Amino acid sequence: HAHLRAADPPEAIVDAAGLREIRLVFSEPVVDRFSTFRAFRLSLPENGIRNLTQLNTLASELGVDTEESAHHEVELESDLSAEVTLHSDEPLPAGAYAVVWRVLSVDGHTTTGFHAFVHAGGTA
Amino acid sequence: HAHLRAADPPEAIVDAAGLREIRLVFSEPVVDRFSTFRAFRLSLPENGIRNLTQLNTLASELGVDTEESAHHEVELESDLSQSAEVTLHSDEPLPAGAYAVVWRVLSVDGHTTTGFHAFVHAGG
Amino acid sequence: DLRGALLAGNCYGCHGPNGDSQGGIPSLSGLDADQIAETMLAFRSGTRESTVMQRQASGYSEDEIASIAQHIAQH
Amino acid sequence: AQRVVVIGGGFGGSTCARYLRHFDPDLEVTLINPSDTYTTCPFSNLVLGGERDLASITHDLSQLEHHHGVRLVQRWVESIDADGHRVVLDDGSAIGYDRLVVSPGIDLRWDAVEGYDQAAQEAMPHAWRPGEQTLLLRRQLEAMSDGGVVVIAPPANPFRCPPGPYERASLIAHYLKHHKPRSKILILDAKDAFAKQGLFQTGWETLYPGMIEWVPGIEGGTVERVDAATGEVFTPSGRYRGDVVNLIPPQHAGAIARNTGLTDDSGWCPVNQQTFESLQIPHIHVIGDASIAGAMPKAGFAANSQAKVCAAAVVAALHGFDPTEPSWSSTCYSLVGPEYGISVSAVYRLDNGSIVASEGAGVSPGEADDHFRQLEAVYARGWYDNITAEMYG
Ligand SMILES: *Cc1cc2c(cc1C)nc1c(=O)[nH]c(=O)nc-1n2C[C@H](O)[C@H](O)[C@H](O)COP(=O)(O)OP(=O)(O)OC[C@H]1O[C@@H](n2cnc3c(N)ncnc32)[C@H](O)[C@@H]1O
Ligand code: HEC
Ligand SMILES: [Cu+2]
Repeated sequence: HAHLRAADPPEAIVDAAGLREIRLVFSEPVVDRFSTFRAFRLSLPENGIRNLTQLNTLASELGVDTEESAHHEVELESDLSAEVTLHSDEPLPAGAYAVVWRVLSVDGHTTTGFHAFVHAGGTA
Repeated sequence: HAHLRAADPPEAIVDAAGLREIRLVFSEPVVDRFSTFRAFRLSLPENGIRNLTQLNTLASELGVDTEESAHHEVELESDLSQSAEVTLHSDEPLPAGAYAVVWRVLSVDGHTTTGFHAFVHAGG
Repeated sequence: DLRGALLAGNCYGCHGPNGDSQGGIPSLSGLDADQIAETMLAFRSGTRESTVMQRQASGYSEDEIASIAQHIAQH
Repeated sequence: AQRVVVIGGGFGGSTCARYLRHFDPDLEVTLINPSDTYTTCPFSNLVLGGERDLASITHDLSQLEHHHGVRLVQRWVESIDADGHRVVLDDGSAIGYDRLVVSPGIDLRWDAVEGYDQAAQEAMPHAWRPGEQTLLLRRQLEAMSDGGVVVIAPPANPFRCPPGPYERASLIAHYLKHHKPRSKILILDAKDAFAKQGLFQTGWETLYPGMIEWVPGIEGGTVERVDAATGEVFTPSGRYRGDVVNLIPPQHAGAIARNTGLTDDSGWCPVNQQTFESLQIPHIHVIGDASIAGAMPKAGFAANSQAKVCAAAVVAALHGFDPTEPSWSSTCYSLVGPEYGISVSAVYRLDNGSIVASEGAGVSPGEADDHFRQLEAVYARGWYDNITAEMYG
């Protein structure tokens, strides 16, 4: 069904100066009305995180059905035909990010997943 | 030989909203008059880094000596005569980024060493 | 003549030494002038669909196709 | 008994040696090559993609002596005595020639991409000469952890096998897709266009969607500097890091051609377009990648093609007859995936003293079905086994 094949920003730590959008690419197209994307800026532990496994651990805590959580959600206007670009008006501030989805293909199958990254600031 | 035994921020990705203080703890005390400390926000590769080994590699091209480089220096104030506990200040807080602290230090044992410490300041 | 040999030599590049294919691409050796010429021209105009034979076949004139045809069957 | 000495046992030389004996079996033909064996750069991408090993693309030259009576010398040619019509070897011995065929292939320009000298090739392999390097790069791809980035940096024209880097991407992708599905490929190109671009990109979209990013020179794709220590490539669009990086530097003619004075300013060898006799040292012929052959790509098929015309021309010159009118063909097959093949193909013809493609030449059709791609894949393996049979059977 609808798996993620590529993401921008990549699953890496990056200098994404004022990142105003996140771009996702799926294996086949994805039905708009029925599919929901949410993005969370991660609140990292006191001790911090030592690697990407731990960031991916920290993101898998989240999900589309998630009400109370440690992390701060971000307002994204979505634009869906297999590439999705989540938009924010405001440029995103520095942070470890998670994007999370429930996504309907045209065969009626649902697929959930996440894509996490670290935006480490920088300037225009 | 004065080696780094501990540091804060530690070697990780951390949310550190207003970071003004970087702390180094060395294995022996260290001579103020003959020790230098510098600090840089690392300008990451376009496609970013994927772990801490890559933070370190990138950080290690710098050192107390370096001149013009890809990276951007953050002016610091040493706070120390002899001490195993070095504390580094900036008036304003630090923007988010990958940072490298590089030193040349005289131990009380008479030996000069150089080294670096790197962390990722995610904001907060 | 060498003229015909050079026109023909390149066919062995894909079709194997003196038309003996190791496989995939068909063999050439067990065919006579007439068959070769008649299908070169067939590939050339489109009549016979090719993956690459028209690209190759179109590179030759009708005269050259006859020389090539002769030389492969003779040899 | 008249003598022809051929330098090199690759696509050009071995084909030349065989055809020389076919065209005049009265010649004392000696072919000189450092080794009893030859590994093909063609199909080495399938080694990188873990479909075969180096043995399966290595061939014995012994057949040339055993069957076609070409004396096979396993030495390096160090020097060419053009006047004394002799060739000096690494062992100090000499071998005399009435006519010399030089087909040495390519060398990598070590002074061209800042950072990339002979020493950089262990960490940042080119693999544009096959064997040791192919092996090094594959071992890198095997050790790379899932989720890593392979960087492929092809050079500006002209270079050996213009689609080759894009098939390399394709097949590395094939290996990544089945073993390391998170992994990414990033092409930092010096050029704003590549061979069979439409075809490769459609192939990538359908076999490896999202795996492969291509950055042209015009968008800051050009490699200005590399750091072999750190897996870092420097470009006008910024610094990039690769977990594996395949740097492919600009190229020139093999040492023997350069050192002997057969090359001109460009680092390639100008040659009579009809006879492939060197426009610089009479009685030496230059074929293959080392030659300047008009329209003809620096490809294995071209070398083999040039070899035939050349054999014919040297027998012409040795028996005091005018050279004949020549014919060539070249076809570069690329495997986008093991069962997805594409081709660029042409017949060649002298036209105003320049080698030129005939009408009809072209790349595979744009809007074709899966069966078509599968067939061209089958035919690629056909070509490979066939052409090597011709050279080494
Ligand atoms: C790197 C590459 C090349 C390639 C390809 C894919 C890759 C990854 N795919 C191809 C394809 O699909 N179709 C095709 O037609 N060509 C393809 N190629 C290109 C092909 O490798 C070259 O264009 C071809 O090798 C050129 O032939 P040439 O005869 O010009 O060069 P060579 O085969 O490397 O042979 C040179 C030999 O001579 C020996 N040598 C060199 N100098 C000396 C001296 N001084 N003394 C003695 N021997 C010498 C070399 O050792 C070598 O064996
Ligand atoms: C002279 C230079 C050449 C002659 C004469 C022929 N060929 Fe080829 N050839 C090639 C392929 C892959 C095929 C299968 C058809 C296709 O898909 O395009 C062929 C087919 C032929 C046939 C028909 C054979 C049959 O048994 O039906 C004939 C008579 C033939 N070819 C003659 C491939 C190539 C190639 C690849 C690089 C070259 C240079 C040539 N052929 C050249 C000649
Ligand atoms: Cu000491």
